[PDB]
Amino acid sequence: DTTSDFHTCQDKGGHCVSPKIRCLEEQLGLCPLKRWTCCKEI
Repeated sequence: DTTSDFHTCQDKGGHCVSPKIRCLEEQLGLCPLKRWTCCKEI
C-alpha cells in the first residue's frame, strides 16, 4: 500500500496491540508493524 486504505483494526473493532498485550477479544484487521493483533479492548 502507498496509503492506509483498507479494513483496519481500530475502526471495525479495537486498536492494534503488540504480540504481548491483554486481548479481551481478538479480531481481524490491518495493523502496519509486526505480529500486531487487532484487539477489541485491552
